[PDB]
Amino acid sequence: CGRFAQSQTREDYLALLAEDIERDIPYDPEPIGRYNVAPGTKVLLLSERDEHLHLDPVFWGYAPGWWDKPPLINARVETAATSRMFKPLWQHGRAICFADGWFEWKKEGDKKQPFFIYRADGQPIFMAAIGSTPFERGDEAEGFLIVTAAADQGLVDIHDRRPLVLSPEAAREWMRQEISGKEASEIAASGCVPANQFSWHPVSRAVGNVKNQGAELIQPV
DNA sequence: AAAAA
Repeated sequence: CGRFAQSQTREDYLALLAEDIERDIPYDPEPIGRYNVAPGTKVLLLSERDEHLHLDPVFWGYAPGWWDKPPLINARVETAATSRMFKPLWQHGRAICFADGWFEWKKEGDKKQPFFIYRADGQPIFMAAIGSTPFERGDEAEGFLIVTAAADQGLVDIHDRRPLVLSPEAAREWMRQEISGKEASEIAASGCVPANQFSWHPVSRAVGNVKNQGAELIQPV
């Protein structure tokens, strides 16, 4: 899940999670309009602080000063709560990245075919994220990562990993500051949306190039 | 201290 789509209005996503009284997010009717969201860009990221939901543009990627590699973009759910690197983000930096769906490339010989993956019921997805707070500082090295899970049932046909997607109710509980890291692991386990709830279809190979941003990139070929 | 083109 190193690319996804985040194209609808803020309200299209937020309406499933919280009413205005729970937000500290200015109203904006403009569609976010991103059909091809890539690592290293800032991405609108949802989190909870001061008992309200906030939406900040956060660097997709995580590379601390002692990190000598390209920034990581994913954290494995099997070990993130335990990892020396990720445990602090699991404790303090939980967030939600909402999206329309995500892209994965199925390797077929030496060729790669992209797929777009989305909820069969038409709802947006709420991907579990962890990252470096305070999110609102706009850091360009220590941002957020998307938590991954082992691909299950049908998704294994495309790729061996998938984003950890939470139900709207679990997404809300995941973001709460007053729940512990062990509570968050319970929420991740019980709130995970199973693979049977997703559909997918091949898309244009044009999505490979981050310059391309058209609505057609999520349409079937 | 780990996991897209």
